[PDB]
Amino acid sequence: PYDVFIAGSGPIGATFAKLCVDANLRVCMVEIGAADSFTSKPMKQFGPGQVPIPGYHKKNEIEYQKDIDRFVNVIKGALSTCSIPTSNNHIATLDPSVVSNSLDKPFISLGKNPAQNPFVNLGAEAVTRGVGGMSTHWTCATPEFFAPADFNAPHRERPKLSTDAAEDARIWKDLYAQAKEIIGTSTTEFDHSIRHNLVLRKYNDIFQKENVIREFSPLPLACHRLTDPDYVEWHATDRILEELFTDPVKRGRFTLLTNHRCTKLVFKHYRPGEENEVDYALVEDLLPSVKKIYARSYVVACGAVATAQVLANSHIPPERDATIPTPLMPMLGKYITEQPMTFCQVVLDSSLMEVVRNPPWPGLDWWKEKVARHVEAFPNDPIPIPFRDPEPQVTIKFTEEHPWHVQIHRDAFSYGAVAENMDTRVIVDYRFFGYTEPQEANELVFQQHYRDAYDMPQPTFKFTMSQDDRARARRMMDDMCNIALKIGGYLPGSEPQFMTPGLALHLAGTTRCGLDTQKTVGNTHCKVHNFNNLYVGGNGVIETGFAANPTLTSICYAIRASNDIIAKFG
Amino acid sequence: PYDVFIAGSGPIGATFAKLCVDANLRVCMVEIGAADSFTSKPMKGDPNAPRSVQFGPGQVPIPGYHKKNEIEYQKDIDRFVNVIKGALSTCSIPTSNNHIATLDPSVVSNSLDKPFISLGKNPAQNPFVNLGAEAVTRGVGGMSTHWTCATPEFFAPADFNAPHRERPKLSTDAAEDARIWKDLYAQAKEIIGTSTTEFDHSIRHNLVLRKYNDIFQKENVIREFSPLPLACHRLTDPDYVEWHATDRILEELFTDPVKRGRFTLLTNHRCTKLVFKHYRPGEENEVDYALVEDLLPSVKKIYARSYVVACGAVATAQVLANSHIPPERDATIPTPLMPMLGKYITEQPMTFCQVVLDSSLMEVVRNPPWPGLDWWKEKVARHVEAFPNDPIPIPFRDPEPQVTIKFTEEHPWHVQIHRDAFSYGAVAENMDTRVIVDYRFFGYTEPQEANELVFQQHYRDAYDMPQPTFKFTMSQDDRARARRMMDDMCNIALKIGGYLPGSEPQFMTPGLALHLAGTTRCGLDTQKTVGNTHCKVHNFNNLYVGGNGVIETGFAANPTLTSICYAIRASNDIIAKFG
Amino acid sequence: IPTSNNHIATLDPSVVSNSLDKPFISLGKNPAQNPFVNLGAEAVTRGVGGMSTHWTCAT
Amino acid sequence: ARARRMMDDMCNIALKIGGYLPGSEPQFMTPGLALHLAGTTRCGLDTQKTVGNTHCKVH
Ligand SMILES: *Cc1cc2c(cc1C)Nc1c([nH]c(=O)[nH]c1=O)N2C[C@H](O)[C@H](O)[C@H](O)COP(=O)(O)OP(=O)(O)OC[C@H]1O[C@@H](n2cnc3c(N)ncnc32)[C@H](O)[C@@H]1O
Ligand SMILES: *Cc1cc2c(cc1C)Nc1c([nH]c(=O)[nH]c1=O)N2C[C@H](O)[C@H](O)[C@H](O)COP(=O)(O)OP(=O)(O)OC[C@H]1O[C@@H](n2cnc3c(N)ncnc32)[C@H](O)[C@@H]1O
Ligand SMILES: *Cc1cc2c(cc1C)Nc1c([nH]c(=O)[nH]c1=O)N2C[C@H](O)[C@H](O)[C@H](O)COP(=O)(O)OP(=O)(O)OC[C@H]1O[C@@H](n2cnc3c(N)ncnc32)[C@H](O)[C@@H]1O
Ligand SMILES: OC[C@H]1O[C@@H](O)[C@H](O)[C@@H](F)[C@@H]1O
Ligand SMILES: OC[C@H]1O[C@@H](O)[C@H](O)[C@@H](F)[C@@H]1O
Ligand SMILES: OC[C@H]1O[C@@H](O)[C@H](O)[C@@H](F)[C@@H]1O
Ligand SMILES: [Mn+2]
Ligand SMILES: [Mn+2]
Ligand SMILES: [Mn+2]
Ligand SMILES: [Mn+2]
Repeated sequence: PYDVFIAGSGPIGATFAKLCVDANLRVCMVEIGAADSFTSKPMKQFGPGQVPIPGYHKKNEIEYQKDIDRFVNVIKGALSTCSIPTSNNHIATLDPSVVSNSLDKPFISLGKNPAQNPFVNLGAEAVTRGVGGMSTHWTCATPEFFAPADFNAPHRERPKLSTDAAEDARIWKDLYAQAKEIIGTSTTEFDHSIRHNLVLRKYNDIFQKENVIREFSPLPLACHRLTDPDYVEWHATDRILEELFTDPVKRGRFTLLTNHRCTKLVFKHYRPGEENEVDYALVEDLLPSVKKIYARSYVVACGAVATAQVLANSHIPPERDATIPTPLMPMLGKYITEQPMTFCQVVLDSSLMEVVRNPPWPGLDWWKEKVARHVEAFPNDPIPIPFRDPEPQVTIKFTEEHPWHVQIHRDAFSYGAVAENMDTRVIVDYRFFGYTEPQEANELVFQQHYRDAYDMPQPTFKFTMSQDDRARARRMMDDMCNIALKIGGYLPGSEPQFMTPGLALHLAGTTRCGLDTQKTVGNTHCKVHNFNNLYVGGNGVIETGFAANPTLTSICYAIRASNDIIAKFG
Repeated sequence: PYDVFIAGSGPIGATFAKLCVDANLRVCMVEIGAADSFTSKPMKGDPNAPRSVQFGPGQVPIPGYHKKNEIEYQKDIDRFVNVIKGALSTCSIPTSNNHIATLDPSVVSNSLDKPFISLGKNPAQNPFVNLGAEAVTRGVGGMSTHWTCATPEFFAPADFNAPHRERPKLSTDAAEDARIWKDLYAQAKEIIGTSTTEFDHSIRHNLVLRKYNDIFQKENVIREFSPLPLACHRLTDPDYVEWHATDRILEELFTDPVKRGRFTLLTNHRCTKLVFKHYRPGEENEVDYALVEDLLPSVKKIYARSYVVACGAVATAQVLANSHIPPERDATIPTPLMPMLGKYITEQPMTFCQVVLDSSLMEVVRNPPWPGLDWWKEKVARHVEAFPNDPIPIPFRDPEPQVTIKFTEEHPWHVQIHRDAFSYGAVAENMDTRVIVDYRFFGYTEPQEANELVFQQHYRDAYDMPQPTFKFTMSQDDRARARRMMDDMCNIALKIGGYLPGSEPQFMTPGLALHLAGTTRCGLDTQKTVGNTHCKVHNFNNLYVGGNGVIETGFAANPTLTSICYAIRASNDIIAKFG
Repeated sequence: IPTSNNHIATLDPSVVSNSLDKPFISLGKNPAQNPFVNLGAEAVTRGVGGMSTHWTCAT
Repeated sequence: ARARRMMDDMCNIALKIGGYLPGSEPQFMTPGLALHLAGTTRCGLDTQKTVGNTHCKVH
């Protein structure tokens, strides 16, 4: 038997694999999707003594470094919508002899969820299936979560790991330091971008003179600029898995089964509230069947929706709208949280081009030389910013006084048609993410009689944000308009707007882990209550309402859980 | 050093690689793009192989795999349109200076006399003579990693001196030409893995094929409907298909250690230009070396006994144009060493529509009239039992139709009646996908000298190669055929269904077929060709071309299979001369 | 209303078309108007009452 | 400069009582849409810079 079985090969599952292998444990990881993105590294380019490493970021391919607007297509092709409501719309202009729906015989459409109420849905919530999970397309933003000065403040982003405030703080500090190294967070990789510096420095100058000061800083990113500074390597699961492929000793302790579905775990017994154990994982090989995989410990790291889906499916030992009850894990799927998001784009003020030509800040000879050079080579370009200058990567850290997360940047995930007519150097994006309070009645439940395309129980969302959440969302939209208009004016088609619920993909709380046993699925080590050898990972473990991007904080938890596993099962 | 240098790793370059390595020659292939789509196969002779798991020890990754083979896309095929749009880089986009009236008046703006300057728009391009949807894919396997896999033969008329033919002449003797093509086509179908039977137990395919033959067998002009030949095979789990791509061609160059030893594939390596022994027109000449650039974080000379440019129809001409510069702002690169380079280009006008199947055909699905269709009745019975309330009795996941009408000179176009991963508008949110059927009719254009691809001296693409510009105007005869084709499509479509809102009969943008041909055209008439019928470039003993750019005729059918035939023919010349 | 000469890529190839050098002549467009210095939505109403037969009546 | 201030004021004021209706988010309209074109026959005290006097008699 393996020492550790892991379902899922995203960055969290990879963290478990890496840490467990480094501690001399034998690990078997199942991934339901395909290894579809690779780099290569030499053994301790895809020819001789080099080894192929999957879970590489798709954006690292030179074609997307050159024509970055093409990458929206990658992301749209990677995302599979979780819950799509049925509908029965009349199509008036059909040819009258063709197949048609009617009031009494609607179409029955493969893939839709008849149980979903569209008014309580997270309609843009989605999943990516493949080695690396969502990390093969993500934006790589890795902020820390906010912790208030007072450990008993009414709200915090950063969960509590201890009732002892000073220990909690020291533990998080080092965890965040470790998770930064695992994923390779940096704040300096745009420090020689004109656009980045223009936006950062102008905003700080403006907000120093405003009646309420706001601090702008570089968005921390999991990436590194390459020796040819036109290119950036964005980090993904390949960085975490690397030595499991390139070190022959580690490679010998790691098995990765791709196109394998973890269908469910089978338990010693099905009695709620008594000590229990996983007996085996039931796994199906999806290519052209069923395997029991035995290990001493089991980790479900399938992302926020699918981790709960696996655990719900496991309640079934081996009215049409009935859901699977989950009394062995009563808090499964409860208290779920997602982030409201507002968006707009602006075109920079024409007066800022004078700033580009004559910047007032010291230490900027590098910028002066890039502008002078471009100006001399393209005297008729109305924009003096060099052609390939990187986009801005600016944030304002969450505070309780302005309790949302701000990104002022350019993202590969566009939301409508490129502006054919505007030059891309002068466009800036704003995404502002809010938080939702965890509430028991906000839920992810799984259908007994409808299944997804991979024959797993269909997820259904029952999400309604609170009055306080709505009041903050109004303030956030007001903040975005005010901030955006300081440096530019709205680009047509990207005026200030809310996006579809779920579109942030930051769903959390579906397998919530914390100190309060009766309201969580697992403890602070992510061990599921009453199971001696079952652990969860991913954003689903995060029990607080937060606004910042969660993956770094999720990796902290993966570290913790791996060390518990090592402690117990090494 | 190397016996053969190959620029390009699409299915044509791969064909040269496979055949040459099979003949014990040492091959170096450069590919400007990345290996980005893989499968894994056991490595022959590796102690791990018998028990191995995909992408484990001792399997080897094989690039150029079809992206549509991921189960994600076999289950959600409408998502694949995004893969296709992600893979296509448009060749020539005209500049424009449109006024945006609703900009905030404080922001950066274009003006009449100070337009924005965009990298990679082409100021030299006249939009009215463009192939504005012509595009390329840079990656291992080229476009074969997303293609639709249709592999028909080209039409050869009964009379060898008929005015028009799809299939080019390889000999002046009619009988030798026919024998040559018969052997090449057999070999090309085995290389790519063509089959006509992979949809034979789809209700939708069978419905569409049988109905149309029943209708047109009765009409006073008979039209014959047949399965579209497809480079694919259905898997032992019939819910999946393995679509074929360059991985099938290269497989043994990665799984066989003896072959792997003779093959080197350098990815993110641009062939910038070939450098010639000399630069005098009309004189015997040869390639000295290939100038290659590693584009990853440099400039290297690669020597071989023979050189193959298989970079697709546009890029092959681009590499050869740029090789004219040894080591008025709208001036193009003259190409006097290869005077027919980029002349006589052809492309396929295309009409498109979709229909919804007639309600009356659902009764045919429940009670097919044709004898011996027990398999169909069984599938339908299973579905109606599981989903008695479903108005559509076709089973979920029944495969799409895959039907064609072979080109004939009486109706001189290529028909596909199918469902294609390349959707052109928004998916139909309200209509069930089981009852939708697509129609793509492709015409041909006559080769004319004045139709050309040229390359800009002062403008470059994103990979620092000379910018392509098209000067393309179809002929009067090409236009009259296009109208007849549109008319035929409307007539044929409406026999089994009605147009789906949003996909009513329409022409598509010039270039969308991506069947550009004739840019390095090869044939018997030396004076009007870039290469001979072995695709050896005139006046160079050691330079060959491949791809759809070699095809010298006006054709309507999908060209890949015929391009493979030329690759075999050319490889054999290489092997006989240099191996 | 400024003149324009935009290419329509998807016309049926047998139909009447503009070209680079032979644009349509569209009566009532203004060849002298620079679009970037226009008041493009400026308009008149001809009829008894002029604009007062549709205006919002804010005074 | 005044138009940017005005856009900001509009966003601030609108959000005090409601939220933007999809499709009618804050935007500038095409110049001339107000139909409040003026000064084409300007009347005033300064004879050298007007068309008419303060009684609108043409000079
Ligand atoms: C798509 C996306 C995602 C993110 C960004 C932008 C875009 C468009 N931006 C972003 C994000 N997060 C950040 O913190 N900062 C950024 O700037 N994105 C989200 C981020 O990508 C996720 O938070 C992260 O991957 C979460 O990692 P994880 O917990 O490992 O989960 P994944 O979803 O990545 O991978 C899970 C994995 O398990 C597989 N699976 C699912 N079900 C099964 C079963 N039954 N058996 C076996 N395997 C299963 C999935 O296929 C998947 O690979
Ligand atoms: C995209 C597309 C393509 C086709 C269909 C559908 C779609 C959406 N469907 C289809 C086609 N063909 C048919 O016969 N039947 C169908 O059902 N499609 C076209 C087909 O895909 C092409 O005909 C075929 O690949 C051509 O093969 P090729 O001649 O080998 O050319 P490629 O373009 O595939 O690959 C060339 C290759 O060379 C590289 N390159 C370009 N420039 C350079 C330089 N300078 N140095 C090195 N390498 C270079 C490319 O990047 C590319 O990989
Ligand atoms: C169309 C409209 C206009 C107004 C608002 C809403 C809408 C959509 N709302 C509005 C406006 N004005 C306000 O102060 N507040 C409101 O809430 N609108 C504009 C207002 O409607 C005009 O300012 C007003 O009519 C102007 O009055 P006018 O100076 O009398 O000019 P008109 O354009 O109304 O009438 C001129 C008139 O003369 C005719 N004409 C033009 N050329 C000739 C020649 N050569 N020969 C003879 N007659 C001529 C016209 O045809 C017209 O009827
Ligand atoms: O929609 C794109 C956004 O998606 C979110 O998942 C990311 O965390 C942001 F960084 C990103 O801007
Ligand atoms: O545009 C998609 C079409 O493009 C062409 O490249 C293919 O040959 C067709 F089979 C396909 O239907
Ligand atoms: O566009 C309608 C607007 O146009 C103007 O002509 C009027 O003065 C405004 F009151 C009215 O709301
Ligand atoms: Mn929400
Ligand atoms: Mn710890
Ligand atoms: Mn611990
Ligand atoms: Mn054409």
